[PDB]
Amino acid sequence: NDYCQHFVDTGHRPQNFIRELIRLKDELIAKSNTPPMYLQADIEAFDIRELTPKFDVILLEPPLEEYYRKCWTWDDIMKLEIDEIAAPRSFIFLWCGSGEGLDLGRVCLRKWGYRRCEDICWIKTNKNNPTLDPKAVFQRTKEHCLMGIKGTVDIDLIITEEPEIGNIEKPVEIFHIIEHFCLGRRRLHLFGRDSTIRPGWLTVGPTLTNSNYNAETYASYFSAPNSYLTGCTEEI
Amino acid sequence: LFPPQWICCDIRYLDVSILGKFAVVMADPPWDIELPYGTLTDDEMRRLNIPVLQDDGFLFLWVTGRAMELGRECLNLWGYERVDEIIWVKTNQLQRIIHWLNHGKEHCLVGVKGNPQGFNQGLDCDVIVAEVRSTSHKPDEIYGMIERLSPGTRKIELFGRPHNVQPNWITLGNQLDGIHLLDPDVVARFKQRYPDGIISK
Ligand SMILES: CNc1cc(N2CCC[C@@](O)(CNC(=O)c3ccc(CN4CCC(C)(C)CC4)cc3O)C2)ncn1
Repeated sequence: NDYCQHFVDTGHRPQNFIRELIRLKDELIAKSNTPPMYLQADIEAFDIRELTPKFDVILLEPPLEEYYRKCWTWDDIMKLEIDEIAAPRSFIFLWCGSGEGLDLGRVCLRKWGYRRCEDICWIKTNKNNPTLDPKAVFQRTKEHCLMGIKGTVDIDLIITEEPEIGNIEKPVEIFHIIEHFCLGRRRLHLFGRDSTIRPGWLTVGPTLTNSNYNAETYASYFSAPNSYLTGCTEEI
Repeated sequence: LFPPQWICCDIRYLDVSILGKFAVVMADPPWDIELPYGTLTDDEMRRLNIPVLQDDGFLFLWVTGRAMELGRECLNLWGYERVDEIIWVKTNQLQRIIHWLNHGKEHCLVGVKGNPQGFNQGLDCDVIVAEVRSTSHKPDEIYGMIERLSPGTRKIELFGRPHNVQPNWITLGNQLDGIHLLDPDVVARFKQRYPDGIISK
């Protein structure tokens, strides 16, 4: 059976036809998680260096114009000083969209000192409703989240139904993949929202309605004996 | 000439200027990324005379690992802008998905050169769901997507194998069985350039 031909015939995307416990690890993560912390900040005007300490993981979700049938261009994104807040050994997860971001996002990762080790594709089904950028050759039915590393169970796919138009949320499954890597407990989500705040994460974005961020309180979560925990180990 | 054609050759050394111009180029290169096949160095890949193969059309370039980046470099060096990226989600016969993460997909960059006119852009989507028939093989769905994109035009595949030969395609690779050319324009230029039939240096 040829699902590409089938999509041409019917409008059903090929991904519509895709069909141990690992839960105590999820409980360890839940126990090790710091309280959720969050800060309203206009990131274009805000000095990211005020965000301390340096982070083990950064999730970067700039609002791209393609997400909308204040937008951030790749010009803006590239000029963020992410390397100033990333720990010497640390990771980045950059939502790149489906167009020029797959290239410019790679320029960014290298600009900030990372190399890409994974390309995580969010594949969007249209089971419930069987655009076209001018340069597009094909209908774009996925988004890419690039994983970068600096210094020294899951699959690289996330499958969900395409969200309603104007809904720009990314699948919460991305957090599960990140937290299952056990990369450390200083986790920053840039351009998060009230709706994405999550235990174990510091969320910073322009549309947050409330803040509770305190740099000294936040650093106190990782003071000794807890400086090097992976986030998948028992409390000390 | 619509029926399949192929040239057994070392693609590093073939004079590809004899083959004419193509609406679509596809390559599945043996990138140098502990492999059961011979590879091409990054420089050999960069030096491939891709630019003579098209004036206006599309390039499909399979990439994995660090060739996701090297493939982008080559694509740009050869004069293409990357405008799409197909992924093939690998399944079994029951339609279930087969370093830091397990890998459920393969990537194919789509580049454009010039200003192609009369192509059927947007008929297919950029996700392929298909069974891994044989290991190391690419999914046959890609040929159908390319045919609907550009029906009836001449196409060329680099680093293909005998199972890849297709109507409207000329296939190049060093495990093909001899030389099989039917297009009279190509036959004429091949005899001129290779009067003794040997492709060296
Ligand atoms: C030295 N100069 C040469 C060398 C040369 N080749 C070297 C020997 C082999 C061959 O003969 C045929 N190609 C392959 O077997 C071949 C196998 C596997 C792959 C990797 N893919 C990755 C993506 C995918 C999984 C969708 C599909 C697999 C690519 C290949 O290309 C081409 N051909 C002409 N000149």
